[PDB]
Amino acid sequence: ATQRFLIEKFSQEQIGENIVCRVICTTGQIPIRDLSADISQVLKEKRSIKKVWTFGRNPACDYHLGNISRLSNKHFQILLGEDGNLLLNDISTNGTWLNGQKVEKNSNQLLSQGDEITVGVGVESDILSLVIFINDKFKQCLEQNKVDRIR
Amino acid sequence: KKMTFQTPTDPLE
Repeated sequence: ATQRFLIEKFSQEQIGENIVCRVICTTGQIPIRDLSADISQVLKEKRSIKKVWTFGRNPACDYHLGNISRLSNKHFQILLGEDGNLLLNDISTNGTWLNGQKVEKNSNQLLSQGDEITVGVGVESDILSLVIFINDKFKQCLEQNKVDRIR
Repeated sequence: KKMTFQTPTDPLE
């Protein structure tokens, strides 16, 4: 049964236990990962920000890339909070790119559906791109932003 | 060590 379950595992229960956003490298360099935040913490904690991810060549960074000199330990960072949306914070030494458009470092930007962040700009052959996937399930809960106090 | 640029800042010029 494991043989079928392995395949079915893809289609069956959709992933999104408490996932915020999923980072997927389209240029084929970094392995896909799942970013997540607790709803109770976000719904209970209504401050400036809830949870933020740090991405880069650093093993500490919430995201471990390959090994590109053009990228910094923590090339970019993603923050989750505000209300029911997401924000992208660039934190690279050389800069973080969005669909070819370079954004202001350590600046907050409104996330986009299936958005993509490019990094390591300088040489056409030294640029790396990343795609961000927003969890529809998560948005559903945040969209309502209402405490499920209904028995 | 010479100068192991941990992360080049793009020598713009």
